[PDB]
Amino acid sequence: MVKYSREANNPTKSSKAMGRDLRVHFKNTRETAFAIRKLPLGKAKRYLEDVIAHKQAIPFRRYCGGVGRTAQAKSRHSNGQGRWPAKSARFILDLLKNAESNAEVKGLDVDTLYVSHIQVNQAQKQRRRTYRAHGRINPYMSSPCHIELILSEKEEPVKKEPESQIAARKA
RNA sequence: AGACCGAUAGCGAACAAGUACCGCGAGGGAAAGAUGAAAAGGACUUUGAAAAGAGAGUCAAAGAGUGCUUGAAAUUGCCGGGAGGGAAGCGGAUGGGGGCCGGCGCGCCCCGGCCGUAUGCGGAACGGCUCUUGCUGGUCCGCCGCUCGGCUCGGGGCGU
RNA sequence: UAUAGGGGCGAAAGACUAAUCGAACCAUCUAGUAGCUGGUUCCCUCCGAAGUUUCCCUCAGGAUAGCUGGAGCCCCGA
RNA sequence: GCGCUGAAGCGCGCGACCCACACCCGGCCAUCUGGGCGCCCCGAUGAGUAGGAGGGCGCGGCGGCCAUGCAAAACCCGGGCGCGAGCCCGGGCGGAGCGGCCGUCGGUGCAGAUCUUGGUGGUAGUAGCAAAUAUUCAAAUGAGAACUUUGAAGGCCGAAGAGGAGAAAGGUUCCAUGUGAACGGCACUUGCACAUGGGUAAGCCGAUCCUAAGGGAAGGGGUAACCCCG
RNA sequence: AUGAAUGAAUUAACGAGAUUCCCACUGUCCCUGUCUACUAUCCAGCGAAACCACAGCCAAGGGAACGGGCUUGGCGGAAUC
RNA sequence: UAGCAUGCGACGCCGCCCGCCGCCCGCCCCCAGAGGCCCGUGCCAUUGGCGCCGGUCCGGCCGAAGUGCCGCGGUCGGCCCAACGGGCGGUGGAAUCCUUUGCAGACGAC
Repeated sequence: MVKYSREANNPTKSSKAMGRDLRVHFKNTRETAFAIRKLPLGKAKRYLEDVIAHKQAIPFRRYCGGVGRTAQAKSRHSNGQGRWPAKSARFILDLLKNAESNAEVKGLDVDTLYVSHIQVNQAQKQRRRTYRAHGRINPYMSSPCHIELILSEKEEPVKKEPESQIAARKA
């Protein structure tokens, strides 16, 4: 959550974080959401720390065009495209760090949960242009991007407690 | 002043406008309005690479929070419904299922309740007509007397 | 630092006169003018075309009938 | 098309079937026949570009009549009517204006015009950021360091593919300190980005004085005059 | 359809002028190879335009006589580099 | 040479499976030049005394897979759910990555 996109949940159960108008590749930064995506805080961090490291790639389900492929897909099995876009990843890390912290302040459990909701939208595009040969003028602009992160005290443990009707086992 | 225009319109110009900007120069020349009743214009605390974020506070309203009334379209994300990795297309039409949703009395009898006209009183719009004028014919109300009855909202039974 | 627009300058190519030259650029006349191309925005009804003929510096147009259609007025025709 | 062959070919006869919006039949819309009480009914014909002729819908401001409004207009979603142009309602939003009838006005209706303007998607996380081979190892500082700064190592520049002094031109770009939204086609702690301060000192350098193609001031005269020769 | 200052002929020197021959030489060629460099490719970062009424299989046929799409036939597991 | 996406076989088979069954919830809907239950209550449907078919134990023939059938001795049964499934429940027995490389190689793959 912030002054809002799809929040939907409860304040007690969840924590909220947002990035605003970051200038990063929009297409790389969405995907970064798709892959994580239902997941813990600490594992996400480990996954992203891995991403920069080039340990784990972030699935490029949309976005094709010549991406570098199939080094591994890992989770997504195989699947050809993948890169490890470090800058968008670093920005998701500060977002997870905001969210984690907010969760902590709230008194949210160290155990507490997974990423209920992440979206990514193209905030705007910053304007800009560079001059070209033959007297012609071509825009080079940057895309601002907003990312919303919803942390929720239902998801990690909702999925343990109505894991019910045959269920629990690990436990 | 106005059957003018109302922010792509009206002047080029509602504002910092012949401004910003272009051309050696003559000359050319935009885009540019609106928080709120009141600044009450976001303390205090946590966090953070930065901004920002979280939580809270003000107000009828903050998706009223600063190019801040409303907030379409074109578009993006997430998500919901329909569908799906073996069968062919002007993307509709036509038929069918699924998905979604708004809408929802009569006849008779007994009890309770209320009132009554005809005639005498007492007040009054009317009428056919005549049309100077006049004659017969209204209706309801106010409310007592004298006979002699009905209605309506509900309840209970029966038959339709 | 001269020479300025049918003028200049040219060892003359129609070369060159601020990215513009078989006549610079600017602003104006000016909303030129186009028998040519394009476009011209709400519903319905009754009837429903012409692509032919003469004239015309006339044939990518005009013109005048021919073909149409409405609105009124009247009561034959194969 | 598969594709048949004493036929699913061909011909001569034949029987039954199929098949349109045609034709019939049922119910209904215009015009016309007309009829009958502002309204009802009988039957016929009835595609349509250019297009004539006629009835109607919607816009905006005006007047007379007639309302609506503390929850109006607008928007979004659906419900109802109307062939229909279009009318109407319900929910949410919005948070102040809005209609209807008649009679008028008219910057009065778009999908289009290599239409204008604005916004926005795909193109795409794609092209470019490639020829002097130029940095590398330690370290400083910093929230952050491949590109800021120190040292070492290694090169490159040579009439200046990167030395010194200057003309024009720029126009404060210089120095210092502090930053980092934008720039630098990337990072940035850096900078010729941003902000604030500060610096240029002439008797003996140059301007300045002179005069050179010429700009010419000065008759007279063309030219209204601008303007031009002398 | 040559021809004399619309110049004729002729001609040494000169020429990034037009044509031809020889020697020298050689990868132009027989006939291609290996190799360097920078690209390419992949990674982080930065990040564009043209263009876009249109879904987007082939063989035939048809049609304003040059079909990605009608018509009949035949094929196609998507997506991605 | 290519070729299981002709919608194939075989071999080898494994943080909890699955072999055999109680109880319930969805989809299609015979062989064959003619043939295919003895005494009862009860409108029904339920429900009770008591030769020919249907799962079965154990095995063979087309079968060479998928796939089926048919018999010597007996047992649970008669005169809903086959081909699929979807569970509440009882009893019972691996690979990608990684790291270093290549016979391989633009990435991925091998």
